[PDB]
Amino acid sequence: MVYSYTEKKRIRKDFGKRPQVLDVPYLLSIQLDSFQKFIEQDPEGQYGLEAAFRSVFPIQSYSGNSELQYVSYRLGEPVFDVQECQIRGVTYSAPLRVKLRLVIYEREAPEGTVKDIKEQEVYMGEIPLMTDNGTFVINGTERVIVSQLHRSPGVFFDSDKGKTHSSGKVLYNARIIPYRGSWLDFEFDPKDNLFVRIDRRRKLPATIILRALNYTTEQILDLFFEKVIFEIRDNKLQMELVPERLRGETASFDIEANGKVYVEKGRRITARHIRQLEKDDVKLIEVPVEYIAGKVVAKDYIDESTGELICAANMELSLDLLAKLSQSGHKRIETLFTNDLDHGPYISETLRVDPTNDRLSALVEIYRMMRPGEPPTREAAESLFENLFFSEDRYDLSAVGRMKFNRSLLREEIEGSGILSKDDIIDVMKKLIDIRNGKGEVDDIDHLGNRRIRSVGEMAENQFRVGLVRVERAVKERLSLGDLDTLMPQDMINAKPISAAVKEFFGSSQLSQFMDQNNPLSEITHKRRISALGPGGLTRERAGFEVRDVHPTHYGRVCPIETPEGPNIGLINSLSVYAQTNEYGFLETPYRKVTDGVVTDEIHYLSAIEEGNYVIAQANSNLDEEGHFVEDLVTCRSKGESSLFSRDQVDYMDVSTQQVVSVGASLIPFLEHDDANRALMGANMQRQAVPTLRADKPLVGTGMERAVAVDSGVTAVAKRGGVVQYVDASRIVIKVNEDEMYPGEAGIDIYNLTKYTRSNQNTCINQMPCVSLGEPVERGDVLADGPSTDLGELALGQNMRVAFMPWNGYNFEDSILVSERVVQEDRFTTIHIQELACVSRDTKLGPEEITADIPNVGEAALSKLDESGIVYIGAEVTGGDILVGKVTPKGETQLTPEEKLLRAIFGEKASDVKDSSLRVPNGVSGTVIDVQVFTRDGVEKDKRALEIEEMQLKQAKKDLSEELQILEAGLFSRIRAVLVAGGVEAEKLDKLPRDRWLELGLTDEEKQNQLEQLAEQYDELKHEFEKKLEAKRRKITQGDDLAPGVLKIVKVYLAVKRRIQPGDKMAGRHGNKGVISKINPIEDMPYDENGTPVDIVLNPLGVPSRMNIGQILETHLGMAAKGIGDKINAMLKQQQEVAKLREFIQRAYDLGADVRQKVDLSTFSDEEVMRLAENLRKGMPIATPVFDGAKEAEIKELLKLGDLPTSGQIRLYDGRTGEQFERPVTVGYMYMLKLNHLVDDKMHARSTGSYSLVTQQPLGGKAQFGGQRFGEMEVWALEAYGAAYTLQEMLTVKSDDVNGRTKMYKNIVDGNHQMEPGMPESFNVLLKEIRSLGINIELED
Amino acid sequence: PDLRPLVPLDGGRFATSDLNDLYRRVINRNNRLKRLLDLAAPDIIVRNEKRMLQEAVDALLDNGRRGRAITGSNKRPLKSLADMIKGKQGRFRQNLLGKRVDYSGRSVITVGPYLRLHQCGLPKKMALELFKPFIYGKLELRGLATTIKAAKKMVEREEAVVWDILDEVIREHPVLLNRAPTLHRLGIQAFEPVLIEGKAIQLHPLVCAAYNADFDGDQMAVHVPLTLEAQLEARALMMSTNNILSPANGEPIIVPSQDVVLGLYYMTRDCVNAKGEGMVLTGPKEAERLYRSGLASLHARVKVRITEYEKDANGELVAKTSLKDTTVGRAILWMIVPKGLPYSIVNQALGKKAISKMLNTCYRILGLKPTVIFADQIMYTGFAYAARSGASVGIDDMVIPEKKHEIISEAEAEVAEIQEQFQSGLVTAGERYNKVIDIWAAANDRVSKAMMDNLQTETVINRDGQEEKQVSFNSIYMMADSGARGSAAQIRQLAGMRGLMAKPDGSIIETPITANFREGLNVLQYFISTHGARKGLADTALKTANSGYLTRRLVDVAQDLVVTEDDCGTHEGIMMTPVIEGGDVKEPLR
Amino acid sequence: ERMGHIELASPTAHIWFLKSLPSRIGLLLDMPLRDIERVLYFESYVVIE
Amino acid sequence: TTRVLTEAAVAGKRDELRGLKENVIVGRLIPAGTGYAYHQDRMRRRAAG
Repeated sequence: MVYSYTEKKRIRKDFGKRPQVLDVPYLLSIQLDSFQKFIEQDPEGQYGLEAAFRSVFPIQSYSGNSELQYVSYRLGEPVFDVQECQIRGVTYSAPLRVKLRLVIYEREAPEGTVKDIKEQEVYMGEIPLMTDNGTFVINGTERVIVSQLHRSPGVFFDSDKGKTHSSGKVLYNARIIPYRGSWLDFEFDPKDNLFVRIDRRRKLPATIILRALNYTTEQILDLFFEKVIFEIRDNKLQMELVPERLRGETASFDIEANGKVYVEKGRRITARHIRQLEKDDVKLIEVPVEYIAGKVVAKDYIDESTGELICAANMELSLDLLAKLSQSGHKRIETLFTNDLDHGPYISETLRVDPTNDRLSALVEIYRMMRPGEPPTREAAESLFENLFFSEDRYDLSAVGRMKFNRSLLREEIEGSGILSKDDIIDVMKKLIDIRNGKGEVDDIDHLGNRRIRSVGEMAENQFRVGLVRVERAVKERLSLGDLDTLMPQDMINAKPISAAVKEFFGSSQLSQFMDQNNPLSEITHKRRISALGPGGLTRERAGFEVRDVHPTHYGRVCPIETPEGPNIGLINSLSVYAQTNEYGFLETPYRKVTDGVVTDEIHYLSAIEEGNYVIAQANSNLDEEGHFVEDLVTCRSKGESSLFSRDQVDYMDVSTQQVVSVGASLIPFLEHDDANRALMGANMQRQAVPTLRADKPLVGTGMERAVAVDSGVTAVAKRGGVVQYVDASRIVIKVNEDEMYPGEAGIDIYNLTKYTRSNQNTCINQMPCVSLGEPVERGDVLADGPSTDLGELALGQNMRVAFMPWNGYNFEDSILVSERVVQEDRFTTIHIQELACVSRDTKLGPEEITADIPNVGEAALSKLDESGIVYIGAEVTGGDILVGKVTPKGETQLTPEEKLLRAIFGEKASDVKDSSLRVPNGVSGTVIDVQVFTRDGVEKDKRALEIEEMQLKQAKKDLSEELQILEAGLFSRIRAVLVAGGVEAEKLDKLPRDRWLELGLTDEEKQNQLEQLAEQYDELKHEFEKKLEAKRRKITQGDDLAPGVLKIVKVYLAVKRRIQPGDKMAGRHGNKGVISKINPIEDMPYDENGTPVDIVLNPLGVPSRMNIGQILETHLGMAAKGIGDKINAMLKQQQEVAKLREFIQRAYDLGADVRQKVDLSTFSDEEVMRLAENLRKGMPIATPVFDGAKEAEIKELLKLGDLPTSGQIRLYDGRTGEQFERPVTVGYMYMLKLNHLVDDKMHARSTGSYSLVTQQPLGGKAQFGGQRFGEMEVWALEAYGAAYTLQEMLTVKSDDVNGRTKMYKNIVDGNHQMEPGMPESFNVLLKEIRSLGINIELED
Repeated sequence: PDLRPLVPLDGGRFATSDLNDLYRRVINRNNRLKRLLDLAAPDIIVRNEKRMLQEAVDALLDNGRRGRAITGSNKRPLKSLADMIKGKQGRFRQNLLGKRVDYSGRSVITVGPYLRLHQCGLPKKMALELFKPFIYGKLELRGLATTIKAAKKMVEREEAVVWDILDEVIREHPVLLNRAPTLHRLGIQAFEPVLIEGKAIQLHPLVCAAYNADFDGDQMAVHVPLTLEAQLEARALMMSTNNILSPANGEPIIVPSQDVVLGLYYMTRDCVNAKGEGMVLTGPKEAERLYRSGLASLHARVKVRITEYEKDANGELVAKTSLKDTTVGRAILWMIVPKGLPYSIVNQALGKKAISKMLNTCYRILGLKPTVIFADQIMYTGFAYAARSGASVGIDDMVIPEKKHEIISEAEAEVAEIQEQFQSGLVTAGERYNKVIDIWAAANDRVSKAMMDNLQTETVINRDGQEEKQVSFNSIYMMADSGARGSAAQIRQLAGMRGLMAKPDGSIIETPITANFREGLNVLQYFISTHGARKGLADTALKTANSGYLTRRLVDVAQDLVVTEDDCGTHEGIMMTPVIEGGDVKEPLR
Repeated sequence: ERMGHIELASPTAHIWFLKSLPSRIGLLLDMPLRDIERVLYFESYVVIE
Repeated sequence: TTRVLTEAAVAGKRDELRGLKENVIVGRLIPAGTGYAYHQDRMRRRAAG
């Protein structure tokens, strides 16, 4: 039994066969957790400000015996609030201050300090504080930073083969990507040669790095290569062979294994021969001599007598070499194997290519490649090389990079340094060689286990560290200079650089941007968006065909559907419902553990790596009561290959069908009946919705709408409240019960609604109350309803009656016919708020004042303007009427007898000012909602600016006096209680306080003393109230600061009511959209048998071409709900008994298969019955899961109870000819929504306006009455038509030909219709530009 | 300096950028060097400033070629003189008719149900602004505007007489329209403007196919011809009434495919026999009886007298009375038919290709005006009957064959047998995979056959024979057969088993998708289905640009051609033969 | 429509030539492009005569 | 443009406004369609003078 006091008013019917196990999470933890942990005081330094400090904080002078340290950082409290910052337009940030410590040591003492300055902290800027809704108030405006997805730092063994080779061969390169520092990569040549490349520059020899890494040739050869003994003594030439160690190479001749011949001459080696030569112990066997020649010597040797470099390394053996080396050097020689069948040198080939064999010679080459000039001096090259990769302070990639490194190298250890190591590169090269020879599988860039996301916390920390190191450099400079001083710790500590850097990172960034405020769903999914571009990932939308392809590992991590259809397709994705971030950078997917068939309810989060190991079943499976399965074989995925498996093979279980779906797609019913593309466009355009005046609850639901509305933070919810005392249109106060009440507080919770506020999309946001009065409200219950919301459910759109029938071509392809009733019903009516602002801009000639004394204007225009020049609140305006009368002072003139005479006649103007008043742009009409004025301190004109301050102060005193009154009432009740039984009737206390007769002495020992104590309690409370009101007043009228050029700022907001009309972009929820083409009257449209006409006529041919069965299902459920609502409304009209309606609605609820158990008359009392019915008196709220919705038969019985035909087709009669139609038409009630693409905004045209200074062309894209632009492809089409005169008209009359435009205008006025070409000024500009170069050009005759 | 305006950003600072900063640098460098040149500087120093001056000059000419000079606080380099010449932001840029248009901009597209082809619906909001100079001229001519300022004041006040004179001016004046993306010459057409109180224009539906519009969110531009010769070119060459056939291959561009086709198919049909089967009349009475009572368009075995007109005589037609039986709809449309065309040709199911041939033959024989007005009346009747027909759709329209489950059982049994014989070791992985593919393909084919058999002409109706399997009346079936909307492949995805749709990159999954949207879909099936849609969307988006680039290259390379000669008087040419390769001829010498 | 000029006493070459696909100065003097670029920066000191 | 401009400057050639793009850039009737007859008359006149 569910109470759901806030929801018990109206309960939506669900149809979920599977039972809910895990609830939907807060769905916004990712946005807030990163910020919280970044600003969190952690006991250990692992991230956030702590690690950013401990990175490079200790500052030491250049042998100055001085040091700089800190204790801890303290964040200052915000000066203003969210609403305060919004109104002021300031950025909501947080001050920061850290206690420091400067310690100096005198000379001639090892670490012997003499003084400390660990007594003064310093201040460093403000950190932009993040809101309660995962947002920021930067410059008053609200913006969202989208999380960035990129490849995790680590090593990548990529093939990079195919057609890109252009040689019919495969490639094998390795790439390492540090989180910071240069990029070191190694490419493979088609000549079987590796090459070192850094930062995509000129390649380098593979082995030059090893020589630079103090490695001799013999060391490298003995390490990477295996050497056979080659023990040839007394010219026996007897070779040690292990057939198991190496085999597969045919034997030519003279082959024996332990005496008798085991492998015949000219016969291929066989596994039998290998087996017998391994089983039979084989010693050094005489071989033919040519085997020496092909083999290469391992190490550079010397003769026994003389130490020459005879038989130097990387040299094949020679027969003439052979005898002399045998007689001089030795008899047994280290050599190689070079089993090209399974191996390949690939380095010994490159070894001879290397021109430098000394470490110094190799070290100069890398510096030369880095620096083309300024050759090193045995000091620059080594320092540069060490700082390049072996530097902790300059490479320092990450711990996650080391973890990925070890994981790729199968190392149990996961903790390492940020620097590299020689053995690391050695094993990387060896692994590359093994892979090239064949040892395993290649990596996968698109695999989600190889790519990680980034949150705002990590990037904020990176920005802070970048700003911090720059300042620390100057700090070290100032410590090394003039160190002999005991000044305060502010010698080089500047907050300006760090503050500017953090502001720029927050302010202007590719990832930083405003959110779409039109829809709460749009906001919440915008905060759940994921990208790959920006400072990393992908630099541009180009260079990718499969990167945007759907990897199989996107199963339960991101939505495979929610993505834009623009050129950024496949680059922006939304998280799944239950997706959670990994510890470092990845995503985790919860799953239910399956043990020996039964499924354990415990959840486990898995990555792309773990998921590919175990066995995970599909949610579309039958479960027994005990956790067993109806069928032994169930389809499961192991390594991306779904197939049936026995119940003993499954290892894990899904959570829900929505685990693969994002929030936006989850809200569309019957996804399994609609095309993927259709769902894609529907979800995309759903974000483009706009709320109307009356938000209407959808009748068909998915359940997640309630969670979306509550977690959106757009409405008001109840926190620790017990009962509502007073309700206002914008003010809400709830009295919490003593159970959830802690002492020391009054015990009242006030909430003020948002009323008609402009959004980032210039829309209107308003929060409507829900409860009536005196209603016991529980914690977590919604209190108000914002835009596109209804009773805690996101209600964006209206449920409109529709039909699928071609009506005279008005639904030809994508044209939508609308009802005059809807216009009369005012459905889809939109309200838009526009902002206009003005500034004074004090000049050299003088200040600019707003005194409403505008010359050369009539009093009629001035009628609507107030004394200071503003328009009265609530007034209406059309066209270009003046808003605020501002004037610009003019420089004085001489005596000017004409001007002197005019002033002696007219005066009060003397041409001292110019009309700089503020007026409406043309083609704009509306009314003013409110005005705002901002004046900087130091100027106190304030003609009528006191009114808004007075209103604010009245609001503050009103909502501050209430808690004081409540506490006073409690204290006075206490004092009335204490005078009881003291001989004092309550009548005296009721008449006057009198301080209870000023301690008359009811007890004379405690009554006097308790009365006194409570008297100072009252006095202290009075003082606290006075202090609070004074402080708030100071915070209100303190004034603001503006730009230095600006003097004062005035802002005005206006309301516009836009009504539906032909040309509006109208759409549904199934990837279906249309345009309004006609407002048909009600009478023309067809009507049913009962005379109720349809509302919307829609084309029935769209579905077959686009697979939109979900639309028809929506129609059938619409009839179900409409029949139920009409029946219950009729029952209500009849004024029947409670029991009949109760049993009727219980029947309406308990029906269907086993989905959910809920019964009335046990939880809901009588007094809830009529209100619950009146809630759902116009329809049945029905919820349908994403992939567990109702069935066709089910909706058939639904329609049966509705007294409706199961077919869904109903006869209609023409509204025009009054004739019955054959082929009865299915009708529908569609939860249709209006989009932002409204015709009044697209309304644009021009005849002739101002032109550009350059090229003398008209403005363009509607920028102050612009004009449309022509194109080259258009004139190609025109030339194919070949209307040359039209082309000349375009090029001359409507173009930059200044002398031609006026001529043509005068001709048209005179009706001449003659065209005078002239010659375009753009050509003149081109000619001048060519002549600006040293180029001769001229036009001949 | 005029071509390089100061462009004050804040008003306080002009900040002349990308044009004068290079100039300033070079100027001060040259001044310093020339002043130093008179002071006998050391050779190294003066050579250094000479090198720096040469570098500055080169960057001023071509910054991108050598070195890198950036703007203040922006890593973006400066726009040099070549930069404003070549590239996508030079002067070879939108100066070749890429300039802005004074009289055009951002109109919205709606449906022109009425307002026949030689017209266009120009909302009054569009008017009274574009033709404003014409309004001023007419007002001055009519004596109602003594002064220009008075005319402007009256126009801004929007008087009724202003509307009257606007209507007078617009009456005999053509206008042209242009779809912004067009791949052919026919993207621009001229129409007669008509004022309707609204905000969006009504394009005639038949022309929308040429415009490639689809009535979704779309924008339109309008251009007004001013000179008389411009209007003459508009009415003789830009006019829709002249552009009927395709200039690419020769097919008639104007070809209805929407509700008109299905309405035509429906009006000309017969279940078995409607009310009044045996009635015989003249043919004008057909509508008389259908509208009132006694007859329905589905009536069969109806004879009438048809006076066919045939142009057998040279340039002359003769009448011919005929008494063939037909249906109600054909007799009704016969009045719409002009004289020249015969009746036996239109005595059929009258599908989409049928009406295409109707238009082709009517234009070929009669001419331009008759076929134009005939098409107008045809589309009028098509809308009238489509509204009349109703033509509903419902979950009961499509039928899932019952044998589908048995076919699935047999296919899965065969799959199990293949798996068993594979585990037996006689079959390899590739052979078994190919066999499974073939088995599933055969199952798909038989399912398609079964659903078509369920949907084809299998519908017994009461009659003296009581067994009359005539064409069913499934709306999907009519729209697929007539070809107005839908195809066999699409309906295969709707009633029966979906298919393979298995292509991650190039491979094919062994297990196909066995369902249809009517019965919902599996989570796994829906997940695996989206790959093809994603690939198709990506292909479209990435190939639009490639197609545009190819078209631009083609038009650039093939611009110089023009007809300046009549005859070459040459006997050299090309032998032309039919293409005969493979199984048969792919196209005749026709 | 009016021009302004600068004397530029020091000699100066044109980057458009001797830098495109054909080296105009190189094609005229039969002189390698690399050496031309080197002497264009006062660091090659080619002989005159 | 840059390479083409350098080549044309080196050659010192002319346009003669024969190409349709030349008429487009200049802003005069193209020798095609309606403008074909006018351009033919102009060419005949220029042949005479």
